[PDB]
Amino acid sequence: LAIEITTNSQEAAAKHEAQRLEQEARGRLERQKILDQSEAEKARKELLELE
Amino acid sequence: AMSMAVESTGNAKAEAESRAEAARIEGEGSVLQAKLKAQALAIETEAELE
Repeated sequence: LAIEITTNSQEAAAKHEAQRLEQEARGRLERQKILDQSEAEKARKELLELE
Repeated sequence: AMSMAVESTGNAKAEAESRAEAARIEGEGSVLQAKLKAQALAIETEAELE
């Protein structure tokens, strides 16, 4: 049971790491996406003028 | 919000510019038309008196 607690603790901080990196992902990507939609709008305005 | 601006305004500007151009014609037309009503209903009124 003493390896068990250390085996589970490996599992633990591993899962916790994964989640922090998952947030790295979504936190970055959701920001890239805004900075895309905004780059599109800088064009969409011009288009909307011609429209 | 700037696109929202260009869309909304640009639309109603396009739209009122339409109406405005329409009645601009009609007004220039009704002057010509009332000028013809003039000579017509006054040559009609002329040999009406005789």
